[PDB]
Amino acid sequence: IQELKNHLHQVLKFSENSLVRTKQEAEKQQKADFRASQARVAKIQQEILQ
Amino acid sequence: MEPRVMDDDMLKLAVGDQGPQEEAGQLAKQEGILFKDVLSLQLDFRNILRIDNLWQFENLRKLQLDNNIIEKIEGLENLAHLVWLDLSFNNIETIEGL
Amino acid sequence: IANLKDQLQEMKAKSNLENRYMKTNTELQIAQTQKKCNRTEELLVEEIE
Amino acid sequence: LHDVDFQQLKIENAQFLETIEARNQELTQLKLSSGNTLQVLNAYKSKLHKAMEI
Amino acid sequence: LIDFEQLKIENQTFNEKIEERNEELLKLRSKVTNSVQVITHVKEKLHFMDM
Amino acid sequence: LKALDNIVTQFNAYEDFLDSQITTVDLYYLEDETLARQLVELGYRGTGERVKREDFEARKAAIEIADNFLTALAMREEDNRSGKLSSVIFIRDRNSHGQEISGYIDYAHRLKTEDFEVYFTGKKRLLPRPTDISFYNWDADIAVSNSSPNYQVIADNPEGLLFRYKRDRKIDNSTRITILTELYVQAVIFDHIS
Repeated sequence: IQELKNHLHQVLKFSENSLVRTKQEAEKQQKADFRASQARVAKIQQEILQ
Repeated sequence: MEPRVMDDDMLKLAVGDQGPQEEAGQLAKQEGILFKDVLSLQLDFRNILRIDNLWQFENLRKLQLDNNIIEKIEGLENLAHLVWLDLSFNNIETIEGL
Repeated sequence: IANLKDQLQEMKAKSNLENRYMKTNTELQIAQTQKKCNRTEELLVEEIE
Repeated sequence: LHDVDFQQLKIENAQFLETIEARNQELTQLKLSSGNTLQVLNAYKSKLHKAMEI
Repeated sequence: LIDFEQLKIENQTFNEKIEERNEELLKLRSKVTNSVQVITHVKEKLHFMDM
Repeated sequence: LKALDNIVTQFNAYEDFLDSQITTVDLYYLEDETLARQLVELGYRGTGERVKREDFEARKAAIEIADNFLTALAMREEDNRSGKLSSVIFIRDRNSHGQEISGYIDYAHRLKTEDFEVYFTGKKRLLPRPTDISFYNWDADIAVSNSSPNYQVIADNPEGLLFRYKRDRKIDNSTRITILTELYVQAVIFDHIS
């Protein structure tokens, strides 16, 4: 009973934290991509200005 | 089964399968509905989960997304010329993204 | 014990389900921040044109 | 139209026949050697069992 | 084409001489190897016998 | 055997191999995985290769693993382990059926194949074998020859025996010792010094 309860805990952690960590790489790569995009938007904007 | 998420590949797949047409008619449709200038999109009965990859469809006017499992309305920011929209038979609980 | 074994495999089934479910959301979410990138750069190319 | 080859190759095949006959000759020589061994086996065996009953 | 077949009639017979004469080779070599093995065995036997 | 050992090495367990043979339809039918594995025993309900689970334990264990006569053989064995000798044995005795038997035994090769402390203690007996390099049952009258790498039977010789060892091509320093034994009628030791 005790080892199966710990198995419930471990694999609930697997499911919940695995899909939250997929959301985490989604957050990290979305921040990197959008920040690079808006930086390029900025540089092209001063090119527009000059 | 797995609800796949909606992208440009099945968008052009639906553009392909909506009209069989002929060869000169197919060239006419190539000149008529470009990826920028698709007049109408029909994506029904695919089990659509999340609306995405509609940036290229700038001149889209009619969009059909019925009989699916879309839960949140999003990704319609670039359909400024959209006139007809079908989001029926979905899992939408809150109206947003319009 | 048979219950605990039963919820394990049931949650593993729902875990696989929501795994491919919003894992495919996250990958095409990377593709949607990428479509934001490419749309912004194409709009910039259009306005400098 | 004319053009035959294999009559001339019977010179090589007659060399093959001579090789066959000579090969039979040397294998008969080693047959004689193996036979000489077989007679000395039966001679040695004869001497040894007669020496056993003595 | 005649005389090569004329020789080939007895080339087959010499090809039978290839078969049966070379077949005896391994048999007699096995016989003589086992024979000399028997020689050495019975020679040690006859030494102990002579003592 | 090679294919089954290959699959044993490919999968960490036949738990995992039969899990791979388990499709999802059995998973949501049975709602168990170990019970599914016991169902996917054989092609009975799967694509599992013919390897039992206990046979897999045995196979992965195997992969993980991978009288003056006794005194005379003891010194010959110590010289063989020192590696400066290759030695052979002449045995004259009778078997359990009672026929008179003469054997020429590759002692060092037989040492390398199996341990001989049992032979020294007497629980096993050095007997002439067809797997030995020369075997001769006097009533059977059949000479059995083996081409061991320790000693090679010749293709043909008229005069005397020529047994070859691969390192020294001696078909050199052979000492002959005949000793009286109780279990065996006659025992002779030939020692070819390396």
